[PDB]
Amino acid sequence: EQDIYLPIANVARIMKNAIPQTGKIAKDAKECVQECVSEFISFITSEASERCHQEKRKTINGEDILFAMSTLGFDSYVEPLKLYLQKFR
Amino acid sequence: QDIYLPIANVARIMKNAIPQTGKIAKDAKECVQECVSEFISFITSEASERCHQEKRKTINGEDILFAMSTLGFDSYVEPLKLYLQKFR
Amino acid sequence: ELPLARIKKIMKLDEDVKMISAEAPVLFAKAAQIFITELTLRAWIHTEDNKRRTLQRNDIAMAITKFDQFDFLIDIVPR
Amino acid sequence: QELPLARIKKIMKLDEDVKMISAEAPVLFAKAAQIFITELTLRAWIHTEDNKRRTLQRNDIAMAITKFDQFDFLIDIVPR
Repeated sequence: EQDIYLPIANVARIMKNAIPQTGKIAKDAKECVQECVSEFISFITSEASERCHQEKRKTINGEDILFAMSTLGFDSYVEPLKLYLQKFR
Repeated sequence: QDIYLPIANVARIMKNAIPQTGKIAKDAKECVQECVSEFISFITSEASERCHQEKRKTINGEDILFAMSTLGFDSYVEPLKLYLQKFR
Repeated sequence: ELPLARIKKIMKLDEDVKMISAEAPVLFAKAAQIFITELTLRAWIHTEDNKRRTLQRNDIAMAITKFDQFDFLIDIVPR
Repeated sequence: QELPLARIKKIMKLDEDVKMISAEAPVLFAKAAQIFITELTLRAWIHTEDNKRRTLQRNDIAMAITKFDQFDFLIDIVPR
């Protein structure tokens, strides 16, 4: 399997929560976003694996993810992401 | 301070373990809910001991499975290990 | 079947516990499934002895007495 | 959870340089993916509302990708 994707139903419902209840979403549109999400994860992963691998570490940790986020233009995501981690700790 | 798994989740596992005509009293589900937390805390504290003695910091799979066999749940170790090989 | 975040919180009631691995809550989730299933089944034996259809707290306390595996639960479920 | 962590782990291991993963990494990615899905959908919906439509279309998502530098890495994923 090269390419794997999150289940279309999970992606679809998050999409439905991000628009008014009067909105409808085309089939192609969900699948498009489903593909983008896998690309987004692989994108961030590839930077984190580099930063991790270069501290001769073997496992990608939280810092490497958030570090990769800021590096690749998703620094605005880092602020909530740290909040998410607090609650489970 | 004392945490319990959701009573509905406990009830579902209990119901799959009984005949199709069987019912569970409110008393029984809540009782099992307490036992399950006690079971986790029980195994954990032995695992933390095994963990600390090898001057480890984080409790890993082996520390759990060692604690299982040490504390009388050796019958769990083989299924748990197979269960911790398909997801890996 | 069981939320791992809640299992993690139960683990960290132990004060000699503060950091946990990824695999510990997954082991405990399945272990908790087996434990709930075994304890319920073992208690159902007494439900059947009284030809009842409702599993009662009486049955679980009974099963705890008749298995050495549940010794740590004698002060948790008294009769 | 809202997104399966096990599936996120599989996407992570498409990279040759990843073969063991930490506990928090897939959890971070679950929330990040939810935020990302929300961000991309929201941006495409703004183009839908500006055109007084009620069906979000793939055309709209391709549009939102072009108009934000944050989505540059998605330029060859949805083409025109």
